[PDB]
Amino acid sequence: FRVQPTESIVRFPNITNLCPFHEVFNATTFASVYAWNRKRISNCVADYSVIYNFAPFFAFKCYGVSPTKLNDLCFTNVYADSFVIRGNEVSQIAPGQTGNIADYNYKLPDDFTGCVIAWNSNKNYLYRLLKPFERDISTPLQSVVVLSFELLPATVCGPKKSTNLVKNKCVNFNFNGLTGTGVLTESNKKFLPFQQFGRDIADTTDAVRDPQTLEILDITPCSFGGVSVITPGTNTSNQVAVLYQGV
Amino acid sequence: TQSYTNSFTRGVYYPDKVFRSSVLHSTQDLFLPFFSNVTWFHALPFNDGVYFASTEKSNIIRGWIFGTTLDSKTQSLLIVNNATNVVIKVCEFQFCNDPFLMESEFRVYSSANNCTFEYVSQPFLMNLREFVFKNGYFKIYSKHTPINLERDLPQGFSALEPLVDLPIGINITRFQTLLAAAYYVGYLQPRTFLLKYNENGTITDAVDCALDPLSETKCTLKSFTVEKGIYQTSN
Amino acid sequence: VKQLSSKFGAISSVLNDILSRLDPPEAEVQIDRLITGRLQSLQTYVTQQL
Amino acid sequence: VKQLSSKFGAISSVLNDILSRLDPPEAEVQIDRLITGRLQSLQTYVTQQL
Repeated sequence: FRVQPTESIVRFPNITNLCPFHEVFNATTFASVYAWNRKRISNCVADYSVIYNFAPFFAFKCYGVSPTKLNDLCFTNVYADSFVIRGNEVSQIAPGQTGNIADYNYKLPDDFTGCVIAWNSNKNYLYRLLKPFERDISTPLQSVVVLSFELLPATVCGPKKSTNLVKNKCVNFNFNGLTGTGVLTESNKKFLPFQQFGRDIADTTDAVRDPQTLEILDITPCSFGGVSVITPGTNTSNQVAVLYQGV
Repeated sequence: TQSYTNSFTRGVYYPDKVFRSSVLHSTQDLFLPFFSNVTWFHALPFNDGVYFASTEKSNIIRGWIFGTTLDSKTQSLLIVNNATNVVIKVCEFQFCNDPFLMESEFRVYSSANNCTFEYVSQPFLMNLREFVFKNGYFKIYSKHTPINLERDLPQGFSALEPLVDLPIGINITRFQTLLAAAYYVGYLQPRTFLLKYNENGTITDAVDCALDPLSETKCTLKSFTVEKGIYQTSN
Repeated sequence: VKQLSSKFGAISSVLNDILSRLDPPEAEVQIDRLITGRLQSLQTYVTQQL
Repeated sequence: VKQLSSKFGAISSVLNDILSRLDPPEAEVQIDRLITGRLQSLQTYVTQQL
């Protein structure tokens, strides 16, 4: 026996300033392999569902994140690189391929790097003959956008419409990244202002901060149990009794 | 001058931002050990992060500066504790041999170059003030617990709550204190602890799993008390 | 109860994280790894109970 | 002791011949096989010992 939920709500923060990513690739020119850019803005609302076709974005090889599920995720750490490489050899840029780039230039430590897009460009890189994410600028010589994520508080969320807050019933919630079902109740205070989630001995989420009103909301899913059928015998009778357990 | 003294199982902060009930959670992070040869001062290396503790009657000593080589190498950090706010300046600064910072001066080294951060918020102070600077972002922890002691660092436990989280990615090797003072500097090491949370959710006790065999068998079974017997801990 | 927080070589220990950022072409390997780990924990518990 | 010299679907039987010859992130699909086989052997040994 179980209780089915009857409502779904999304509780996102009120900030709706979009990130400057529609013109990020159109701003200036992508750099060389000498230096990558990593200091980016992570105080805005991301939007990765704007352009898919007729844009300079050919390769859509993604690792750990699918491009379809990008408007219902809240991000913690956001980076964005921009560098030039030869388009004939773009297969070596992967978490697991060791070649020319994975000797002294790049090393992805099998993390959720979002999506790696190599595209095409025709319009130097100054490569040198390594720890992961360890840039070297030293002076043998010869003349992509990766969104490294960490889904494990959140400030960069997806575009979604926040609804009202409903308590005391089985309702699906989405505060930051929780997609479970439960019942919201205002109890068990003394949260300090730096701490947001709540846990217990079994490491289960029993509390969550509302991003709008900053109120303590406990999480308890609906009551369930077992169903037992008491039968006097098919040859004897036909009617039964049903015992619900622990409810 | 310079003198040597001993800590009293202090210098423990909050690892994460997750509420926990009366449970015995064992973490693993860069922590100061319980009994270590801390150094009292009256170009320090950074290592894995420092533990700054200074007691002052009327807030005489204030300010910090971080860098590798200064001048024009890997920028610098400048924390100034003004009476109304706290100014964080991350630029490229030259010289700055001695601080020697109306009656006082309002300049240390000047020679500003570009701009990276300007974090202005509420002031830290308003003794036994403790600060933990751990570096890849930049974590700053603090705790203001007044005490009554001659040489400070008393008995008991005091958990350090996080205050400042700067998203600056840079290495720091040298640590210097800006501006007759008295301060202590400890060094952080990778250790494993067993933090105890109360009903209110603040850390009231911890043990170190690298000091004593009793303090090692306190960590294998999650219990502060130990029954009489023989326990197999490690190999 | 404590075995539900293990990953068993997958990306997450909770099914709601796996079923919110992975495409249904590629969302079965981690599910199968967690199913195998929790199944092995179940038979271990039943064997020691017997 | 003799179960340490099995393959369990891997290309070798010792860890040093895979960690020094094969790729770092392509040996994870065979180190896991060796770990699973040795864990199963140790669990069956503890099961018959009980």
